[PDB]
Amino acid sequence: RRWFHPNITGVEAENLLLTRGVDGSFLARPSNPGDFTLSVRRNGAVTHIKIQNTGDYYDLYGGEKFATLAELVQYYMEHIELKYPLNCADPTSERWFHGHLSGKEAEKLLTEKGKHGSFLVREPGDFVLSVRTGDSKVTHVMIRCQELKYDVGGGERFDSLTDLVEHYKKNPMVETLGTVLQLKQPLNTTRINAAEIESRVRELSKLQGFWEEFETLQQQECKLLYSRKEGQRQENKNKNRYKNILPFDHTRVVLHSDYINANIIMPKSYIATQGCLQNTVNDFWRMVFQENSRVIVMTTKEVERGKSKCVKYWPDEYALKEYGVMRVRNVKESAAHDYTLRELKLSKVGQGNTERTVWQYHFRTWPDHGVPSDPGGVLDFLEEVHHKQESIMDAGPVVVHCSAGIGRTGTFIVIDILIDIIREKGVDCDIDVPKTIQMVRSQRSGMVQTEAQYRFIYMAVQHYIETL
Ligand SMILES: Cc1ccc(-c2cc(C(=O)O)c3c(-c4ccc(Br)cc4)n[nH]c3n2)cc1
Repeated sequence: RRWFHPNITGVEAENLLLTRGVDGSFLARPSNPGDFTLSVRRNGAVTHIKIQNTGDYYDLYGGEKFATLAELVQYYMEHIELKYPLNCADPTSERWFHGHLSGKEAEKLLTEKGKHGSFLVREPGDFVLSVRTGDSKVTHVMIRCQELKYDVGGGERFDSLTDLVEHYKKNPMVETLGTVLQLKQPLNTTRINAAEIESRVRELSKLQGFWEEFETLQQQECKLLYSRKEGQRQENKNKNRYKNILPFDHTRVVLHSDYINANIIMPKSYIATQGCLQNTVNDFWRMVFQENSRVIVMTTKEVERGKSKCVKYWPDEYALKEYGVMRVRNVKESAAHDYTLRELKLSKVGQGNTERTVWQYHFRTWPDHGVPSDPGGVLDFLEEVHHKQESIMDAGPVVVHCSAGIGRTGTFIVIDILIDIIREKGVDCDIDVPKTIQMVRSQRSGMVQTEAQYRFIYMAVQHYIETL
């Protein structure tokens, strides 16, 4: 993911491309903060293409809609031509990069938070590689910066700290008396005690800290390019709301004709899916039935800004409808402040004994762009959803959806995952927001789409602990 330059300007981007690149060279950078710019070289000139993400997907101007920036780049490199990634040397979005950090502070961190193989890189004008080894000690390796090249006092001179770190991860530096300086995993600084979330939110709100943590998580997306072949099949093309936002094959819900754009999320399980299309309503009810799901979480209006986000897949109040082999009666609608509850009865046509109640929780007040200013409404809604799921003996995974089923869906599921760890293990437990997002993202592409949702997840977890 070296093509992503987090701290450069358009002018700097143009100079890089016209001097260090050729025609077909490109890079992506953050813009209007929240937006992104694909800066490409074509015929000795630079084109700047806009990428928008209000929380649902990456929308490339003159292109398609994508689950991740890595996925957008992989597509255009396998299909203006995107030929040569212009590499970034800047290590700010690296998990191990701590910058302004002292030898005592680094030793504190490796001693408490660290285990064997834990390492970090901190900053005169030179850098330090601090490693923990044992079962233990901490070793400090000097990193000379000479003419914008990095070295450990001898051997190879690297173009960036990244190339240095990667090199010494594969071939570890061996101390004269046997000890191999293994770089096994970055120091896990994002793992915190739940009860101290407020202190971390304060530090993250300083000069922002939330932007560095999120982009460091975004940098790990290139490790999640799992196959999405079933979704690409000719027979399955129009079963997708967005042609390029597909389910991973290894986690997709298989229907026992077997396709739905949905994925099982294992942290109580979830099904992360898209908003129904006219032609997938019957596939949605087959899935709910088969999975034995008793709760559905809808986090979108049917129509937002004049565009259909999800078709009406449920009958009107008191009405009975058949959707293929599946039968649904809307028993009762209950309208709360932020949401509407719909009590549905699902059964197989021709089998009276298969009947079960499906509680549909429709959140109706989420803003068209961005996230709610306060998490109270979302938390209260999640609490009710949790209590319903809990009261139902042997219930299947909770179905969660919005439009593409990755942004608002991912956000709701992750909050639910974190507030659940707290429920079980109590206020004195460890929680790691990006480790949780990364674990959910390996089960469905681009789960949690923006920095605004990322910050909202932190605000949600903080507000839950405050009222505990
Ligand atoms: C100065 C400074 C600021 C922020 C960080 C930092 C550290 C980590 C980390 O590895 O603990 C991560 C992560 C993360 C965590 C686990 C997994 Br699996 C995937 C991503 N995401 N964002 C992060 N930011 C480090 C130094």
